[PDB]
Amino acid sequence: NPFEVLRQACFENPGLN
Amino acid sequence: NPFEVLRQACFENPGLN
Amino acid sequence: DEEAVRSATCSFSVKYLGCVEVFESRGMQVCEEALKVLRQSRPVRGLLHVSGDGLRVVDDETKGLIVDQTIEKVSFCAPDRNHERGFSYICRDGTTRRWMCHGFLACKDSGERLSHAVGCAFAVCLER
Amino acid sequence: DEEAVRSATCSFSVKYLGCVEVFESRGMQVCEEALKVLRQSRPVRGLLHVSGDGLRVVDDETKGLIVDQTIEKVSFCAPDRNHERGFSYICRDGTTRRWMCHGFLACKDSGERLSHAVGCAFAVCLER
Repeated sequence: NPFEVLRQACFENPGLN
Repeated sequence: NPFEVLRQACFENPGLN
Repeated sequence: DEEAVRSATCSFSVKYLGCVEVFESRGMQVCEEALKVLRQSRPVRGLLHVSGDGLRVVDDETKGLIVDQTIEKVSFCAPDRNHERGFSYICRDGTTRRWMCHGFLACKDSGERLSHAVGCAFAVCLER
Repeated sequence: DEEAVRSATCSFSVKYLGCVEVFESRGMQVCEEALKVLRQSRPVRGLLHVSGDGLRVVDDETKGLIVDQTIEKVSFCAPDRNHERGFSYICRDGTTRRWMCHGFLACKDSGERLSHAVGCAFAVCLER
């Protein structure tokens, strides 16, 4: 299919208080 | 707080087969 | 537009962005992520015909039928919440056993108008 | 950047976009939807200081402290997956009992660099 497109750092704080 | 920003059609097909 | 879909006189000028595999059969975020992939990939200008018989896209320049989608295999459609003229639908491609999202930019209308017309096509096809 | 956060020499030139209430304490989509609201609202240029003592934003033009956020009340931080210089964090505002997302555009760095430094501040604060 020439119209088909083929498919090709955040932090939680453990000290939240 | 002058830096605060205040907060201000899709279809499923029942005949999917 | 409902009578136009029933009568097969409903068509929208569109840029067809192509399609990309997705892993859910419905959802606006699913469609918007697919549209992002499509946009990061030259859109083909054409006419999107909406009827109980299918969603057909005909290329303006070649007059060829480049999308011919039966309504029964379309699961979901939605306007793009982040771009007023964006529209997409998800369908089942039975030959490859995949869910595919097909993306559009409406040239002259809101994406909501296209979605409502395709929702009408869902209703008409089921009625029939 | 880890030693810089520990030593209180870690700062990034930013445009501060403001903050907006959110209803979840974590999540990249949550942050990105908040950033969209912030962007649809003039950003203030300043310096974001990242240390175990807090996230402090100082306005370039007035040299005033416009954000002074304790680390203990920051729940989550993330780069914007759709804009390379975008960054935000979610925090608990205890006085109004709300979750708030604070948004940034990094002037000279990736949003990932800012997020990693704030993640370091999480670790340092807990260590201490």
